[PDB]
Amino acid sequence: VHSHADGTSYDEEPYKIKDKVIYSVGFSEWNGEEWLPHIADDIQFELRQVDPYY
Amino acid sequence: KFGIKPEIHHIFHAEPKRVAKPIAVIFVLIIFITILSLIVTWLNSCAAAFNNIPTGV
Ligand SMILES: *[C@@H]1O[C@H](CO)[C@@H](O[C@@H]2O[C@H](CO)[C@@H](O[C@@H]3O[C@H](CO[C@@H]4O[C@H](CO)[C@@H](O)[C@H](O)[C@@H]4O)[C@@H](O)[C@H](O)[C@@H]3O[C@@H]3O[C@H](CO)[C@@H](O)[C@H](O)[C@@H]3O[C@@H]3O[C@H](CO)[C@@H](O)[C@H](O)[C@@H]3O[C@@H]3O[C@H](CO)[C@@H](O)[C@H](O)[C@@H]3O)[C@H](O)[C@H]2NC(C)=O)[C@H](O)[C@H]1NC(C)=O
Repeated sequence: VHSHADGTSYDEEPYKIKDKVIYSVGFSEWNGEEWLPHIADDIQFELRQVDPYY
Repeated sequence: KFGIKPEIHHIFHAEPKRVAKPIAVIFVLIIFITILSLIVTWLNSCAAAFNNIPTGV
């Protein structure tokens, strides 16, 4: 998901030229029997148009 | 081709420069002098001589 810094979602207030957003994701790993949490030190986020910006 | 890649950031632009407020108070004071000079100069001479007052119906 991604949203404003506050509770309001993107749909209710579409983004201006500059302000504060956040971004979150979640992972899971299967060892044969159950799904367990997967812990990895590095993952990365990219905000690109045609050329990475962030 | 499959290692880690270095994190980067963005570089904004500087805002336009505002002027310090202890000058603008002086100039709005000067304007407030000049307008009262205008009203005093109208009431001094023969210009604002209220003599055709339209009383009646
Ligand atoms: C009309 O349509 C045109 C075509 O669709 C639009 O043109 C495009 O514009 C964009 C930007 O306006 C151009 O991107 C440029 O590319 C230049 C060129 O570099 C060279 O590129 C060739 C390929 O063309 C490549 O083979 C060479 O090796 C060489 O790199 C580049 O110098 C610019 O900096 C930018 O490139 C990147 O920009 C993005 C973010 O903008 C980053 O992902 C990337 O790292 C890179 O550099 C950044 O520079 C930023 C400021 O310049 C800075 O904020 C970033 O931090 C970043 O890295 C910096 O690097 C400097 C010095 O290296 C350091 O001091 C600093 O600390 C930091 O490390 C694009 O190429 C162009 N396309 C074409 C086809 O020409 C046009 O915009 C549009 N007109 C409009 C919209 O009016």
